[PDB]
Amino acid sequence: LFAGTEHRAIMVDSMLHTVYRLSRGRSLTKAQRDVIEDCLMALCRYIRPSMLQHLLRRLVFDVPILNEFAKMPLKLLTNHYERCWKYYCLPTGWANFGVTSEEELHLTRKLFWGIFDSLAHKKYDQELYRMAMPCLCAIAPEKLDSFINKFAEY
Amino acid sequence: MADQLTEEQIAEFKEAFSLFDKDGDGTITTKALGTVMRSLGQNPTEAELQDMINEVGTIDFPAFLTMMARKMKDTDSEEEIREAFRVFDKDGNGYISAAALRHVMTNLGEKLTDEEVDEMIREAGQVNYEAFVQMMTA
Amino acid sequence: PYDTLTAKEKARDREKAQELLKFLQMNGYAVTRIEKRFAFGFLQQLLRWMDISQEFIAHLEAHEQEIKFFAKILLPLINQYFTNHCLYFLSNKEKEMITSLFCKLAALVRHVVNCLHILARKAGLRSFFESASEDIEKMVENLRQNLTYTTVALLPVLTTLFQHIAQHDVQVSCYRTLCSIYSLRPALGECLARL
Amino acid sequence: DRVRIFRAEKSYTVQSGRWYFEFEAVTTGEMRVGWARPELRPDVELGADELAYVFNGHRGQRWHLGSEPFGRPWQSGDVVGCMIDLTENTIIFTLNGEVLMSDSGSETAFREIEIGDGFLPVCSLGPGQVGHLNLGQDVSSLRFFAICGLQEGFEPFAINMQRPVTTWFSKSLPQFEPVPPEHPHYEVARM
Amino acid sequence: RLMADIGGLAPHVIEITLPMLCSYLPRWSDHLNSLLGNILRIIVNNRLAVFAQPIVSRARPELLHSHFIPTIGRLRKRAGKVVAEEEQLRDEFSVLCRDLYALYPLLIRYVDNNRAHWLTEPNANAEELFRMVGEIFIYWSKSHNFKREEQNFVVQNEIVATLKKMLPIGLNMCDQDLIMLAKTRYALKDTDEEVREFLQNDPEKIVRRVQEVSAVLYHLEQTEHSKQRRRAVV
Repeated sequence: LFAGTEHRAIMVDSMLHTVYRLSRGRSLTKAQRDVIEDCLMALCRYIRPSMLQHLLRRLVFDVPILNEFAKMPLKLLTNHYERCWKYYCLPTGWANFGVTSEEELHLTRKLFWGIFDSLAHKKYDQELYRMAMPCLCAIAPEKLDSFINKFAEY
Repeated sequence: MADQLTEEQIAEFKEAFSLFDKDGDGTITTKALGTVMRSLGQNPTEAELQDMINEVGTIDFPAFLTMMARKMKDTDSEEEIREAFRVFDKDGNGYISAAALRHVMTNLGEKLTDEEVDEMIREAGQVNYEAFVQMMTA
Repeated sequence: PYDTLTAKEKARDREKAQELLKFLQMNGYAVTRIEKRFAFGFLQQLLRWMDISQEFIAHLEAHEQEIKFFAKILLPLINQYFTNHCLYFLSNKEKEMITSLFCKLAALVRHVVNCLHILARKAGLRSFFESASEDIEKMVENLRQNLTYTTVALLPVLTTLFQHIAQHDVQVSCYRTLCSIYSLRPALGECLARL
Repeated sequence: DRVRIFRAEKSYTVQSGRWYFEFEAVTTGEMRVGWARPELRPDVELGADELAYVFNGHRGQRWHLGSEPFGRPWQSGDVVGCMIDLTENTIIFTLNGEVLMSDSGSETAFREIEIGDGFLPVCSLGPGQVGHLNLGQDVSSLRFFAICGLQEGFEPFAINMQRPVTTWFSKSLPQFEPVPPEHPHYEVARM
Repeated sequence: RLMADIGGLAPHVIEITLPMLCSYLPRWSDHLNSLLGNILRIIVNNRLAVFAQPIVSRARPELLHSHFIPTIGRLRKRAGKVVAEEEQLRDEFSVLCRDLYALYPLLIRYVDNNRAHWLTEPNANAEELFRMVGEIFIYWSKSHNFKREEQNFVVQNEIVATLKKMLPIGLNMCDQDLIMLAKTRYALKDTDEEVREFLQNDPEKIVRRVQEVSAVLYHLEQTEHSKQRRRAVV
């Protein structure tokens, strides 16, 4: 039901900021964070891809580090890419939603920067590689002081 | 309930709780309870331990067993589902044969009806090995 | 962090900083030190990955993270790519880079069966293609871990024949291989004759 | 100027049975052939709305609420067939006696199309495009009706009509028309 | 040349000749027609890979069409013999019929690939041959006992080729009261067109074919047609 929130896009953007922050709480239990992550994935599935970019701005900073619990965000990103690959890549996009601008394009460029970062970030790990390969696969002078005074004067 | 969760571990739990309580009156501190849990082998994080203690310094043997049962109930649910996939027949992979379903149902022990078998098949002719079992597991 | 933040995130403040430089110019004292570009650089990264794969093959001819994803994810990563961008490469600098990568792929494999499809789809590239044709002729002569390599090449031979059919120094080697096939799994021979 | 859409009179609306006509694509161009709902807005580009079902032969595409790449491009002097069975709720497109196929290879051009108010022949002529439209007034006039459709039970559109069927074209000349009460963009209130 | 050797070769020889046929197809006429005739003769004399890659299509073979009609008749005779053996009184006959139809469907598909050119011609004795072939295919299809093995063989070999071939020949096979007469015959199970006054109120063979088509249409219509205890069962 969250999808179609274009009339009040502010609410969708706000919840997106809060859910990801709450997912990485310092004091948490396994089920408590698991249900929050499932809620975030379900909300992100049925959303407009263009409106997700505001939270994706922080998501594309968090993803390349992959320091803690990156597997669930990696799977969520894989799902979002599988949902909107033809929308974000092809010039026509998808019919109902308007074609995304270059903002999402450079966001995907930063995502591929993260792909560089995580390609050789850590050593071998069976679970890590097994659960991280779908995201990589589905990614596609005094005078100067006087000038300063002049700037201040301006 | 409590008897149906675990039976053999009661001796180890009683020995650990008796060793933890120096006074012997049956009261164990929260830090002592965590130390006893670590000595048992669970080694659970203190974040869940505090919540379990609050839900259940003055922790006694019955309260300790209630908390241990609450903590240990979760793992058996995950452990039980795995065996059911291959329990139906030797050919666990792609277990869509009617013979495997008949063996699972006619000898289930709960007297599941043939109509109940059809309902389970249609619960969601080919059905994946895990697709119908996940719907049944809920 | 701002550096992490995009120019749009910088917004007016970045412009204001630019304005400050302009103000310095007015003072007379001043301090002086892509979407399609992303698409082109993405094939540039494909060429870089081809070079990395050549280095990895050379090392394997003689565990680490590099070897780890070379064994595990590099082939699936490039596979999912070339599945999504099969005709994107074909429709050029990107085409030349892809051709060089494909030419070096045969040598890297020589040093999985699914990697044959990846291998299926400029002086150095031409030399590599000529060397691959000569190696194919040598394997054909040998036929007239060796068996597995021969079978993998025969499957790659069928893939190359399919590519040549789709198209419609290596010519001499192809003629020699055709003559050997005529002199000596008949579907592979039929595909070679059609190519 | 704009695409000069042609359609038959509303009185000739057919709501049951299977009917067919043949259109001669003398000159290749932006041209579409098929059926449409009785209420068709002359301004909308054909196939953008849910009113019509056609096939663009210049690009080898079929159009209904959008564009689909089904069908093969035609050539000059090619006869395009029009298949529809309201009883079977199915529509097919034919080209010089060859049944067209979609990406999946299904013969049907459009499926699960409700009968609605009815359907009538419709065709659009783009700039520089000239064709000859036959509604099957004479049975022998149809070139490819015997090859396909004759054995399938389909019938020519003007099989029994004793007079030529009147068609309605769209006049590019603008004329004043009253404001629609439910106009999507502009509304007026009498104060 | 190679075509002469292929014609004179009438199973490594067949496999080797298949590469020669593929080479002739990409190189290319009269030689193509001769190769198609030789392939038809080899198929009549005699393995799904043999029918694989049928690039060459005979536009006007004439003689090969007649041979395929005799080939269709031979396949129909074999299928009818298998069906009679099965209906006499075990599963070996059905298994043999399925094995034979595994290769026969390849020939049926090969015929149906170029059947469009024959369908261009309105009337011929090929129409009667196609009617007989459709009758044989309907005899196989309506036999659900034979279908129990035919579907298994098709799945193992890897929505019916015979049904699709019969459907393309439906236009070539064809008053409207013949349909009602066919329905009455199906309800009464009368093979011959005994009720001529019904039509009055050559053509007899057409009525029998209409009855067979009505049976095929009936077959096609038939083809077209707890949480509380969850813990306990788990």
